[PDB]
Amino acid sequence: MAFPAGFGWAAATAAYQVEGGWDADGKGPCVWDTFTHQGGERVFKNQTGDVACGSYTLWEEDLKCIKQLGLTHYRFSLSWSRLLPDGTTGFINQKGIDYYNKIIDDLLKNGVTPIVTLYHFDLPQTLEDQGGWLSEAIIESFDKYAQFCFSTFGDRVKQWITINQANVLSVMSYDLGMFPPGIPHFGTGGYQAAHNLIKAHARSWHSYDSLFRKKQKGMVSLSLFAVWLEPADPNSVSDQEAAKRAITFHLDLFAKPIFIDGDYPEVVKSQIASMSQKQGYPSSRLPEFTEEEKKMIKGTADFFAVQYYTTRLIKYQENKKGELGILQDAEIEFFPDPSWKNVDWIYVVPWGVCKLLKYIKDTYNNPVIYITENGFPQSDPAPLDDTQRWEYFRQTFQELFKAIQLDKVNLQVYCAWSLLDNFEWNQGYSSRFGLFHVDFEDPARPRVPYTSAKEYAKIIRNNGLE
Ligand SMILES: O=[N+]([O-])c1ccc(O[C@@H]2O[C@H](CO)[C@@H](O)[C@H](O)[C@H]2O)cc1
Ligand SMILES: CCCCCCCC/C=C/CCCCCCCC(=O)O
Ligand SMILES: CCCCCCCCCCCCCCCC(=O)O
Ligand SMILES: CCCCCCCCCCCCCCCC(=O)O
Ligand SMILES: *[C@H]1O[C@H](CO)[C@@H](O)[C@H](O)[C@H]1O
Ligand SMILES: [Mg+2]
Ligand SMILES: [Mg+2]
Repeated sequence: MAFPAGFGWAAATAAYQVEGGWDADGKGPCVWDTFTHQGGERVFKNQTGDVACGSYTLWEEDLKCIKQLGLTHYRFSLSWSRLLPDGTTGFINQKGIDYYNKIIDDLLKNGVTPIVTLYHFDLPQTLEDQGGWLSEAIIESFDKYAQFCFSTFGDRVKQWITINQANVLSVMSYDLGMFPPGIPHFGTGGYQAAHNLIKAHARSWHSYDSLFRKKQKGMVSLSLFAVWLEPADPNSVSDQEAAKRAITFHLDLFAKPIFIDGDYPEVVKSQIASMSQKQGYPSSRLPEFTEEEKKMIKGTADFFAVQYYTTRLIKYQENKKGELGILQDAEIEFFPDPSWKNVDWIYVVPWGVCKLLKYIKDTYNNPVIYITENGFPQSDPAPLDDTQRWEYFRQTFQELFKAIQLDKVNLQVYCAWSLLDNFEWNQGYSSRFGLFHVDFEDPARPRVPYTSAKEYAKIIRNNGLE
């Protein structure tokens, strides 16, 4: 199984998950600083990202890890609150700029291509206090931050992700309220946030296109989470339609407007409008894009950035009583096949990624695809000789080769989540996704390879597997 010459082999981190230095060098608070400091068991053992992997202090150690893997690409994110403590360019933290410039320069001198994310679940607290993604004001704040990032780093950075996993963010932060600001708004908050996230992405893309592209010649996208979905009963038409409709709801809701025509999928619009009307709302809970907005949003992605971990089965579930929520709007229930293995919510279903990549090829006119996340967690404490986990990786890579060679999918980058064991949001340090083990009890935060790191380096070196 030889991959295309020039295939990108990457690993990923995110600012709040690895950096620490949460209040170092003038850095402003982000929503996770506030959230984790409030405790109340919203996070495993009230843990925080105050220190995390200490990557703000120990970049050199991450670089060693990157070099040892032989990565061709490295995905990391910029901390908005580190660069602009209040969210705005009224005050620019030069130490923040110097830090990210050092990363970029170090990567490039070692032949590693940076894949840089502007924003990864970590809004400056000030901007959340002004309504976060539920308010229209954030669109301009994000655009200006994007312009600042392009101007500062765009002479060396050519692959950009504007917003990490916008679909999950809208649900977790604003619908379920599992993430900060932590207020549930079942069936309203997610859609209101999604509408603004899509517009802010589009605004930032046009800023890049109109102001930076001619000079810088890079490309810009946003990353999206995708769970592959199959009908629970394969002979049930209602289950067959429900599985397709649930893909449309979680993935195409964002991808269609941005990649196709600047509007939501029709089934999303009709389901939500119809439910909202019977529920007694004067408007659909899904905010409409104006005609000017559709025109702005259409064609605002230079490649398809997707994130895959798992698959689920889907059964139709009629919302007879008009219950409020996204699952109820979609009229679906999800669950795994009892025969599947799992580690946490990650049920190991490798053929899920092949099916997904085929779906993207067929639905989004054969785009360039970067898989910016894929991986497997281990429970803490985790064995260094992680042979079982590595087996799940190998199986996944066989499916990637299959998608490329059989389905002719234009997959160009595979990126493992994560380079490092890190702060796994509400799970804290109890869920270990890293190719490198990190000791969170030792003040030096030493990195040590898992077997997966060694085996993944072999894959990269051979540009494939047997
Ligand atoms: O909140 N409510 O009062 C309320 C809401 C919905 C309702 O009917 C349901 O409407 C859905 C969308 O139109 C149909 O897909 C479904 O088949 C039907 O059972 C009845 C009452
Ligand atoms: C803990 C389980 C998480 C594992 C990921 C699987 C998620 C399954 C969701 C199916 C997509 C259905 C489309 C509607 C989105 C609803 C999102 C939500 O509010 O929960
Ligand atoms: C509001 C519009 C968004 C449409 C719904 C998108 C749903 C995205 C899928 C949610 C999966 C959550 C992943 C986290 C899994 C976990 O670790 O618990
Ligand atoms: C949550 C109660 C608010 C007090 C009621 C005044 C606001 C009425 C207008 C909103 C109508 C939609 C209510 C949701 C109905 C439902 O989910 O079934
Ligand atoms: C992608 O998924 C990983 C694992 O859940 C998470 O830690 C990242 O922050 C997210 O972008
Ligand atoms: Mg709403
Ligand atoms: Mg990404």
